[PDB]
Amino acid sequence: DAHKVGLIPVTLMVSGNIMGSGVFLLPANLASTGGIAIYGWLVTIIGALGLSMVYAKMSFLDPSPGGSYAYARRCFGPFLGYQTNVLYWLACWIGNIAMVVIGVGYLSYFFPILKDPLVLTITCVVVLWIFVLLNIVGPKMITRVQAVATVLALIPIVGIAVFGWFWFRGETYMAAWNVSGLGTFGAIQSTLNVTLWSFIGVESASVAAGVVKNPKRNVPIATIGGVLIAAVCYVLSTTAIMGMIPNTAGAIVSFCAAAGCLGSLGGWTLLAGQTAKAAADDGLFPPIFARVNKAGTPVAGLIIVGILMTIFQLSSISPNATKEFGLVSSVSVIFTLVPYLYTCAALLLLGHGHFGKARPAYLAVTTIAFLYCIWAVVGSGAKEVMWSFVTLMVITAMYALNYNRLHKNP
Amino acid sequence: DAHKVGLIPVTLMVSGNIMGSGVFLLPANLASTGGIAIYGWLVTIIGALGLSMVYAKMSFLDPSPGGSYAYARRCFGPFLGYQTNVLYWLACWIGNIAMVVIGVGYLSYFFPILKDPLVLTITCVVVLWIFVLLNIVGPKMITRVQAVATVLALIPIVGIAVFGWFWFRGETYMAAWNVSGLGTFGAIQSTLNVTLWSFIGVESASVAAGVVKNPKRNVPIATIGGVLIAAVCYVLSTTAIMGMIPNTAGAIVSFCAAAGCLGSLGGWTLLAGQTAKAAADDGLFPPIFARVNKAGTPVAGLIIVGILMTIFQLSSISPNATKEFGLVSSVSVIFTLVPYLYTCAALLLLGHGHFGKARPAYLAVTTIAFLYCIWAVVGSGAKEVMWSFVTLMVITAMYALNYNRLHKNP
Repeated sequence: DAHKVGLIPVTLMVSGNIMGSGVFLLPANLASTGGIAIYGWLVTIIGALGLSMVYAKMSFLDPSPGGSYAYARRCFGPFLGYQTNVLYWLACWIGNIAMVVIGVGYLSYFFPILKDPLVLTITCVVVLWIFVLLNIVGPKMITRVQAVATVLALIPIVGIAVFGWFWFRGETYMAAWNVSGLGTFGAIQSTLNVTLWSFIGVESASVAAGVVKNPKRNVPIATIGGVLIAAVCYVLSTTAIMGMIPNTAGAIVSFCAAAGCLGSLGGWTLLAGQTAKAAADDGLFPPIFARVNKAGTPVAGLIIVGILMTIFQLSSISPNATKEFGLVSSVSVIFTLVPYLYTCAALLLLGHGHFGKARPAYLAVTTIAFLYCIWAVVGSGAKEVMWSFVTLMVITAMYALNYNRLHKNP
Repeated sequence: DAHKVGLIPVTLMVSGNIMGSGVFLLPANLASTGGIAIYGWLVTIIGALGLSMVYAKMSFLDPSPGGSYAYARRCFGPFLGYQTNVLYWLACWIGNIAMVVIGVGYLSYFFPILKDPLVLTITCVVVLWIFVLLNIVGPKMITRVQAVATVLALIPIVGIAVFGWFWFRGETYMAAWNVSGLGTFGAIQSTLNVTLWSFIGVESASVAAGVVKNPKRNVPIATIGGVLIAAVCYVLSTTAIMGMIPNTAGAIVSFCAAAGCLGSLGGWTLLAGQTAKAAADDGLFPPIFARVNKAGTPVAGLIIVGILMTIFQLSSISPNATKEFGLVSSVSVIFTLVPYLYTCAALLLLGHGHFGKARPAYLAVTTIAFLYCIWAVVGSGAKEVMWSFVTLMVITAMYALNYNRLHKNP
């Protein structure tokens, strides 16, 4: 096949969701803190690198298609998989709604503008659909748009990773020194309280599967290249930091920012098409998506993410906590952990005895991964996690709707 | 067999844990509120009655032995069962530690007394073991002690359910009328915020199984009789309520109170022996308990609940939130829901097509039950639930320790 992508457009998507909506936001998240505190970054890159590897090498066995759900289909796979999915999908779709509200806001001024009344909402509801459609074109199409836009946003970031280096200068950061974060002990958790909840997505490559050239070769390479890119970009970017705290060409960045979300939203809906229209096969959803207007893509699927994505989009017009941490914008984030947690489970009970010897190694990196997945949750909105819980319980109750599976029965 | 109990000592245990540690605490939990507000009770008794039935008729199929775990062994049954268990057991044991600290405090005065320094803790650590041992004698023995003590505490409660009736008198409660709770809408949730988190245990009869005469006949009868008893006692007891709010024979009650916890702790450890030393068989824990010094009982088991129960007991000496809601005393309570939630799941995917026709009925009462289980969680300590979550995630991670199951593999 050839209308089904290739390494370089995929690793760009993997780097491109992770990158991503968060960078033009990170430093200030660590300025009201609590900044530098670079340790925070050392921990998190270790953790996420491990998570990237767990996936990297779980897809290297069975990819997938989902993924993060095939796997959960072998830490069960029914109930646990249908819930791993519902709860994932249910959090790629939800994510966008609060992703655009920001990416349009990177254009708040500069053409359009406007960008204030019912106009941001109605402009945003329009953009969502540009991408639903760019996928009905795709998928080889959306990843293509995607690769471009994210490279456009590499302009600035890796503009500083080398150009920014040649600039500042220098001991000013040393002036800002550490502190602001109250001592090593616990001041790391200012950075781990943000460096962490913005490194999500390492799944995407293990999530494509069907829509990548060779899964068994291209997919891992993708997750790893993507993450490594993401990590490095992260570090060399939030090291351009001298002391400030109060929150011509500069225009190219006020744009190359919404440019990261031009490619993003596409990638992310692409995954909400897959990590559902999948489970809509293997077993159940219910489905529906399907139905797959021939030659790939789920016309039905992404078009339902449209209707849906909208309906919220124009009620989070508007309040819901009028930006991130929306008590509903963040829950779609905690959600995505449960799939990470099960991916880790599977990357072991499917290495039954590993389809690969010399284990004392793997039995390690996945334990890191468990830690990442767990610690992320542990430092988090008390209300905002309790909700993630009530979700699961109702998602389960909602195998009233599915009253027909099996295993070990009367 | 005959050293393995019978209906009347079991339904007494079922009523006797549920009863139980909570009654001599309920009214004041609804006086700082928010009292009467009797609706709260109408809702909750419906909900719990349904939960009692879900169990009542899940054990009527497969009992069990656990139960609440055999069942979760068929909403999976591996991972989901080993977690349903860990999380249950891990919450019968924990529960006592904060159960005695109160039941000794019902003797705070009246012999011993003392009851203040390291004396309550060291007196409490002694009592725990009286019951560990009374079970190594049992189980036919502990349920026997149990039946007695809980009947001793019926003296007071159903002392008022009839004697109390002949007393007060009368329209005074009408004087206290409703209110204090701010309007029907949401004032019910003062009562449902306590009538609820004190009706736990309806499981116990489905939890015994092996240690009851006929499971298929005695067990349900037990859950239902127990709960009905518990419900009625509840209502006719917190209706002796005229107006008060500020918080010879009277002595018989200051004792017949710690008398409810003389029987309780025994019953409850009995279940932490079962709903583990079970799963220690069927599949994994790891086990260990076993080993079952012949003729029933798990000498090893309850003795480990002793060591364990202690170790906490003398660190919650002492603070931990120095009474209920201990942010660790309550989490052992939220825990117990996940087993309720899965019991409901199973009471369906094992009625695959029900081993019983005329379904529109059952498909109902279990939906109530889901609501009960879910709503209980939803109104709850934001921190205290987030913890229940992090538990599960680590319990799962902890099938690093169990890296050998199966279902649908490479």
